Amino acid sequence: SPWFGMDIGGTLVKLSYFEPIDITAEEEQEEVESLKSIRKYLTSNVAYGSTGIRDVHLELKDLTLFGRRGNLHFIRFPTQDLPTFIQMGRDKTVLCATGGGAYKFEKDFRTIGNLHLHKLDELDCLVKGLLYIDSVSFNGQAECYYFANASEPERCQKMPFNLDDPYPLLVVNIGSGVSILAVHSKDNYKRVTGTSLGGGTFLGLCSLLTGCESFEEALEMASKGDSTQADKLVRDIYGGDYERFGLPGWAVASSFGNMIYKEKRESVSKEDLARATLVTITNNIGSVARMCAVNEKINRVVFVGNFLRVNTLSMKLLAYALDYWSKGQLKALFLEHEGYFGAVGALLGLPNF
Amino acid sequence: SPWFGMDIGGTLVKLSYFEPIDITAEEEQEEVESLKSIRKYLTSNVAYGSTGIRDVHLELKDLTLFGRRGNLHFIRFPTQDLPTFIQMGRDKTVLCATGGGAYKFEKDFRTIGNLHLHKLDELDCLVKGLLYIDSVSFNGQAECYYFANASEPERCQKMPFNLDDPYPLLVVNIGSGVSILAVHSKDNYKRVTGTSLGGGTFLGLCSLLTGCESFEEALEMASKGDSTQADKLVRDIYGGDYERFGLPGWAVASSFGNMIYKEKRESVSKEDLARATLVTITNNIGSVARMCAVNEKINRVVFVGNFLRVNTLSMKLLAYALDYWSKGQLKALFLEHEGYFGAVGALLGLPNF
Ligand SMILES: Nc1ncnc2c1ncn2[C@@H]1O[C@H](COP(=O)(O)OP(=O)(O)NP(=O)(O)O)[C@@H](O)[C@H]1O
Ligand SMILES: Nc1ncnc2c1ncn2[C@@H]1O[C@H](COP(=O)(O)OP(=O)(O)NP(=O)(O)O)[C@@H](O)[C@H]1O
Ligand SMILES: CC(C)c1ccc(NC(=O)N2C=CN(c3ccc(C#N)nn3)CC2)cc1
Ligand SMILES: CC(C)c1ccc(NC(=O)N2C=CN(c3ccc(C#N)nn3)CC2)cc1
Ligand SMILES: [Cl-]
Ligand SMILES: [Cl-]
Ligand SMILES: [Mg+2]
Ligand SMILES: [Mg+2]
Repeated sequence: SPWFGMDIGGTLVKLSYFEPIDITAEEEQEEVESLKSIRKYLTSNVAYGSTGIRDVHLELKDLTLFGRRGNLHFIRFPTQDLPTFIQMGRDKTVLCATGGGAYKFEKDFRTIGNLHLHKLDELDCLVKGLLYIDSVSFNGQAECYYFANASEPERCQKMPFNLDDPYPLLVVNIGSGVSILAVHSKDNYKRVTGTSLGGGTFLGLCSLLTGCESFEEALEMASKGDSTQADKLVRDIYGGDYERFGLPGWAVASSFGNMIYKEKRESVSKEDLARATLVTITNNIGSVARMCAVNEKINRVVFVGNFLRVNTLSMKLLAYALDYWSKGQLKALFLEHEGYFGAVGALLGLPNF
Repeated sequence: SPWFGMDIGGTLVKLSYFEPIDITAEEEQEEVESLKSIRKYLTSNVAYGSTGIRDVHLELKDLTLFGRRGNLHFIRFPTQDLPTFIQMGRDKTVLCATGGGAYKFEKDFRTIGNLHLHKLDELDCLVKGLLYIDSVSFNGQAECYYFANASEPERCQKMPFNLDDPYPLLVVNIGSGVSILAVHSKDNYKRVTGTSLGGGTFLGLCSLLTGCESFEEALEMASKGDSTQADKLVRDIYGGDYERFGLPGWAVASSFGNMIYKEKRESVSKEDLARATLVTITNNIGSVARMCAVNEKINRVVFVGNFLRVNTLSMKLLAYALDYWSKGQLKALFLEHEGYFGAVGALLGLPNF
């Protein structure tokens, strides 16, 4: 049976697949053609149907797992298209699955005869997956990185970051919504809180406000926008800084607060609204992460989940905001395999079955 | 000179006016007609021009202030119309002013000749005003109230609440944005944090999403809406509860998260979107207030500012959410003179000048 781990989220399904590369002569002859065809289909294509994507740049090559050498592949598709994936699965296997859809779609996976579904917790898998990928490294490079001198744009640059002793750690999982975890040891972690203002809020509001049809298009619009056209800033209320409580004139006082004026609503652009949505969501996540960090006494905050994939705007905004508002006490950290840790952690549960 | 205190906010100007009622015979003869006409205009009208409103139901009658008996009046109008107010002021006085507009519009107030402007801090005035109004009571009734048994709708009802020893206290000021204060004594308080997701976000987003033309109309739309048409709930992701971390199926997992689907965007109503906006803003304020309370070790959280005026939906939502998510550890408290404490606190600064 092929070695998959699957994280079925509210929005995206994430799949980790281990391709063995030490297949012996006897093994190659003694494998059933369906097993052969699966491996071939997955490794010879980078688009699967109309919505599956293999993130080739994330592949972990020559990894030793369960005593075999192979390549770890990372694949994603919309949860909306899971029926299609399951239908392909019934054409002519132990599936470790996590995320909410491991429960919601349990009965659907069992339409695949003789398939054994083992459900694993969405956040145990996250923790296990994150610690594992960082421990094996990203093909010899750091899995973890930050933005050095994030306060200064002429200096701000991605730099690797070492997590050899990775405790304690605040993990901020930005999916559809947000889960915040305090990780004290490999076996000791709790969900501190969460927020419902997450990746799905950005995409949903953006679609309502601008008609964008994709996450990527929403980000493209936002990169061309000016969020201060929609937001009311401290200087719009004070005429400058609010010096007494150290609030700079440029801080947002009211997100979308300038949209209470009909004349401003009529002159704001879709790009402006896309950017204000991104900035509003991103700043609220950073602020919540900051309050949790201070309360949990944790100064390393790592952001994961697919809201940040191909999203340097939000990453730089988080790097700069966390550092500025914490007066340099907290560090914003990021991971190359952003959205896949649950899928990896599920795959790692395989020996338990 | 008449006794005013003024809080010029990003959205609303709030004005407290003390009408003396012990005017003696000699005093009545020795008052200039302009002073007479001001007092008459203010006490014989409840609408001032097209946008000024006197909140008659909030009046404090037979109050002793600065050694005189009088009535304390509460008046509001949009900051957008302050030029009109200032123009009336130049037709044929010491003004204690707070809020951001005391700085932004300082030079405008000085176009009123021989007028002395004394700027006071937006949050010192809040604290002083709140403690004062509660101490003199609301014409003998409690200024402070909560919703008893807010978890149970057949039981949930407004009940008075005593603040005779009002420390410590978490004050959540929901204006355009949100300021959160930890009040340890009459003289010892700090701004813990704030959020830019406040009253202006509700009104701005609502106007963009539904075309509503007033705060009151936005609330009317929201009262008829179903926020779960726009929001993705825990049960939409899991198929029910997320039992492992105590998240009920009905909790919002992603605000507006169902709006990523074109078919749902096409079937959602304006009322649904108004309600989802209110619920999104209100829950985020409550969650932030909860994290600050836990971090500051304060279990009484009082919500003020005009986002909650004529807004029982948000109040009940805050009462229920704070109690549910804090497992009953925190109490949501409300004050009858919600938006006026800064204006009162400014008026109380009068002897200092
Ligand atoms: N191709 C894409 N399609 C949709 N959303 C995308 C895409 N790329 C990035 N995103 C963003 O990533 C978010 C989903 O991140 P992800 O970590 O996969 O969440 P999830 O696991 O599906 N949801 P959850 O059930 O809350 O854990 C979306 O809300 C978008 O903001
Ligand atoms: N008649 C109204 N007009 C406008 N907004 C109203 C009205 N009634 C209630 N509101 C709400 O009350 C909010 C303003 O509350 P308020 O406490 O007066 O803020 P502010 O002092 O003007 N702003 P700030 O500079 O941040 O302190 C608005 O954002 C609306 O959500
Ligand atoms: C006084 C009133 C006009 C007002 C109300 C609200 C604000 N606004 C704030 O008070 N904010 C505080 C913290 N902010 C962030 C942003 C990112 C991160 C991270 N990471 N942390 N905090 C948001 C803005 C100002 C004036
Ligand atoms: C697991 C994933 C699908 C997910 C992500 C986010 C959520 N959502 C939450 O985790 N929330 C936590 C606290 N909530 C509130 C609300 C009001 C108050 C007050 N007062 N406090 N907290 C918001 C929702 C669920 C699943
Ligand atoms: Cl199982
Ligand atoms: Cl002054
Ligand atoms: Mg997820
Ligand atoms: Mg105010």
